[PDB]
Amino acid sequence: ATIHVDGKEYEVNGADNLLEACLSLGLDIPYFCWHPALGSVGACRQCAVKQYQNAEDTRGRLVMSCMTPASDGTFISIDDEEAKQFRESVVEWLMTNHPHDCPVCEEGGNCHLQDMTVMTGHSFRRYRFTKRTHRNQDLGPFISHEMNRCIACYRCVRYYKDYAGGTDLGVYGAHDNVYFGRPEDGTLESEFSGNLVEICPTGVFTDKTHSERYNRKWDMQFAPSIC
Amino acid sequence: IIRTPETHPLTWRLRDDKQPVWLDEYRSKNGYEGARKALTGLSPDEIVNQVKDAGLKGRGGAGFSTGLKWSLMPKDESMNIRYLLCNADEMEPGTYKDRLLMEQLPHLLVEGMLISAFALKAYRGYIFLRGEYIEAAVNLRRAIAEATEAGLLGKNIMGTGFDFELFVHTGAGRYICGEETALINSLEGRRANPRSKPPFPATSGAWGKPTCVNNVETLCNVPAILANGVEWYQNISKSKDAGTKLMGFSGRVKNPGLWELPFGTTAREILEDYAGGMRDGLKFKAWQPGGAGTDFLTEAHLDLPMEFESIGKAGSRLGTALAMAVDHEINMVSLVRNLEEFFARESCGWCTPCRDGLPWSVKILRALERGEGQPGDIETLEQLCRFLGPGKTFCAHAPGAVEPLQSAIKYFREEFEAGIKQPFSNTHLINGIQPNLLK
Amino acid sequence: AFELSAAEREAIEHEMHHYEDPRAASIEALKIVQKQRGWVPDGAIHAIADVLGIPASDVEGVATFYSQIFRQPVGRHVIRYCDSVVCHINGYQGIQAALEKKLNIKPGQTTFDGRFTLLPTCCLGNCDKGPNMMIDEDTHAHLTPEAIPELLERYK
Amino acid sequence: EMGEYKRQDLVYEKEDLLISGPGKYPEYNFYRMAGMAIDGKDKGEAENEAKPIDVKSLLP
Ligand SMILES: Cc1cc2nc3c(=O)[nH]c(=O)nc-3n(C[C@H](O)[C@H](O)[C@H](O)COP(=O)(O)O)c2cc1C
Ligand code: SF4
Ligand code: SF4
Ligand code: SF4
Ligand code: FES
Ligand code: FES
Repeated sequence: ATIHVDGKEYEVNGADNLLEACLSLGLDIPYFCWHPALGSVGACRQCAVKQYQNAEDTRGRLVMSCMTPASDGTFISIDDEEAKQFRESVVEWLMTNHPHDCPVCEEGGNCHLQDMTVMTGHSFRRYRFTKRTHRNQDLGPFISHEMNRCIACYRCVRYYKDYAGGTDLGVYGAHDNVYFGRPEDGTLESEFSGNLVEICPTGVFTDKTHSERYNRKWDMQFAPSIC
Repeated sequence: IIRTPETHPLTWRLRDDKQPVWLDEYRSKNGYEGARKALTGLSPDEIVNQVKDAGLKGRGGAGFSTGLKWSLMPKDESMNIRYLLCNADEMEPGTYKDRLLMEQLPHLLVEGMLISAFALKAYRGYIFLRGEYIEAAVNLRRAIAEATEAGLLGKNIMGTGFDFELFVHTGAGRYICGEETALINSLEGRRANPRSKPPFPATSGAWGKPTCVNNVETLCNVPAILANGVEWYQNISKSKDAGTKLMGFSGRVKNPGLWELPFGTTAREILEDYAGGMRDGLKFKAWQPGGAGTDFLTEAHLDLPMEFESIGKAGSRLGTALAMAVDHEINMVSLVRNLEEFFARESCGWCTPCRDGLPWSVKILRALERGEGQPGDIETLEQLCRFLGPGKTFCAHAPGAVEPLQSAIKYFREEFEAGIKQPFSNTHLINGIQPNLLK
Repeated sequence: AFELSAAEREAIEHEMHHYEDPRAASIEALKIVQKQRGWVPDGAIHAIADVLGIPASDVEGVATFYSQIFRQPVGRHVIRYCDSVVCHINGYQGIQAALEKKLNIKPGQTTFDGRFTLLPTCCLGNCDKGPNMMIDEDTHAHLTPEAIPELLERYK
Repeated sequence: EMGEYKRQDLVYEKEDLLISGPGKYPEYNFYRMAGMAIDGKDKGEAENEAKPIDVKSLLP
């Protein structure tokens, strides 16, 4: 398949969507709700690009790159001004209710939301109203829960239920009061619940065992090992 | 009003005492004759072609062709499990037409679902009805029992070997369930988030099976088409939209109500001749043509016909064609605040722009109503209308949410600027840190 | 210590008969439990989940999604006044003020004797006869602030 | 005036750094801004924070 991104021609797989094809090419599109192992659902609307009908098109239309196939002869723009504005606006909408928590949040320095906030170039707050808050749940010895930091990207429930087959996690409530967690306090019963701390792009689900002796990612010494 | 069967196919069977018409009275008034003709003399493909040739459009608010929607069902004969769903949710504010249709003429809906299910080869049908319509549920269940007793529902209908079962599914009170894919999700017992298209419900809808979702009024328009012919339905009005439509006016008018009119009737004819005009001492300020999710229009727009393309070229949507009048005593900021509170609290929460941008507009409108608006608030509202349009959100709930806000800002900007009375302040002063004084 | 009654369970299986997947009876099961008990308590989620063969997280997500499925206790009579746009034009705010004066509660609260629960609700599909409100199963139209104290006394 | 005799004594631990007052910024408190709950500040008590609305609430 042949796609044209910002005037540059690329050869991609036609069975891929535009987000995974462009990320495979080294291009940077911000995204939250898509994961390579979970597929695309088009929830967060962060991955917006401008698709044109053909080469001689100037208006275009904003589409979600995760929900758009990378078919042959596709024409898209990532660095289009309207697409950049919409992606920054999506970051801004996520930031209206986000708590002032980065110094005391275990995801800081390892946070996908921080990275995409910086990537969209959004650094000025004009929202002046109140922020919604949530009570937290006890999720057992491994996973710490902080629902204030949720951006409602649905990654946790999709991984836990659709991928891992777990049954005790879900989404509850409605419009901006969507709550991700268990129906009551208790330990997460899945044997693969620990992948939530990497699946969740924010600091909602955090490694509690790490949190006891917390340090930031840049301060770690890593090695490639085998479990 | 003189209601003949040829000019008022949907409302001529209505009684004077507003009582429901049961099976004997319905069948005396040429009831289940279109069903008899469809099930004993026509192929399902022939019925789909006749519905498409009649030009029947969707009455749920989108105005899409019913025959074109029915033709998207697969021709694969291996798929023999098919569903017909009747969107009796009707949760759009300003809309009260399906309540009239199902409270007093339930057998019209039953016959329409029977004909459409035979056309679509749908073995099952569900009436997705809102829970607040208790009398409609009682009447629909009684009519379904009467039709099953008479052999019009169940196994071997009219001796033709066609099996069809009709159920009533009462809702649990959310506006987003009226959206067709969210309706399908709600029927499956899930949270009523909408689904992404493609694939359409005609290919994989309810429980993965081929499914067609249609409004109550569309299904009520079907039996008149199949009982009187395509050329009768095409000759009701000389407009691009064939057939009749339940139109009305609500608000502070003298006679708020609902009347069956052909497409092309102007809004001033509905407002003055049928609704009786405004009340005494009230001056007409604005109107909404088709429910809470349609753009406001001014007094100068009252002269154009109530058609899809005529209202669409005016900057609004025909919608349900149940218009609402706004007098001069209504503050537009307060009205749009009420509308946006409804829309923000009826967000399903799936996608970011609706879920996290409608409450911001609500808070801005609350500040404007209280006189605590700040500079940049109207610009924020305009950018919210720009960025919540079609394609930017996952479903069409948020474009409908931002239509009245942008129309009221366009036509009544002086009321929104009156709410801005304090300078912009997002930061408090921190002692010891000199602020960066931006210009 | 919740236990589904025989009538509740039988109604749930009869609802399960009408669908090709028993998950589709979750909303009706919640409404059956709510109609019997006034609201859906905490153990009813697990009871409905084990009857239908779906996880309790699914049942709780459905119950907390839909506004008419009550997951907190309500009074013996639930007043639901329409706060939508046409009833706003027709003057629902006077009705809300009269209800607040008579019941001495805020919306979303229950009276001290547990008799009335005041709730705003979306449009009731009765906009030509507004302002409208719903008491437990009855719709009252053409409401005036003067008729609110008289009409509220019909429900004990 | 931080001159020292031994270089090891130039390693200042927490007891040598923590002072008795606010220093150059007399009023700022980060924990009045953070959404994380501590003693004396529950959820919804921080600046520009609404009270939490539980998902089982009766309001739409
Ligand atoms: C937010 C939203 C709410 C809707 N509510 C209803 C409704 O209550 N009743 C209805 O018939 N259509 C409603 N619709 C339109 C449906 O998506 C769909 O067009 C309709 O149910 C069936 O199409 P038809 O008009 O061709 O019959 C709604 C759409 C949206 C986006
Ligand atoms: S989740 Fe990310 S953006 Fe939010 S407080 Fe934690 S580090 Fe900061
Ligand atoms: S808890 Fe995390 S993974 Fe789940 S929706 Fe919220 S931000 Fe996404
Ligand atoms: S626009 Fe988005 S959040 Fe709003 S109702 Fe539709 S899918 Fe749900
Ligand atoms: S990553 Fe595409 S909409 Fe979320
Ligand atoms: S606006 Fe109140 S009943 Fe419709």
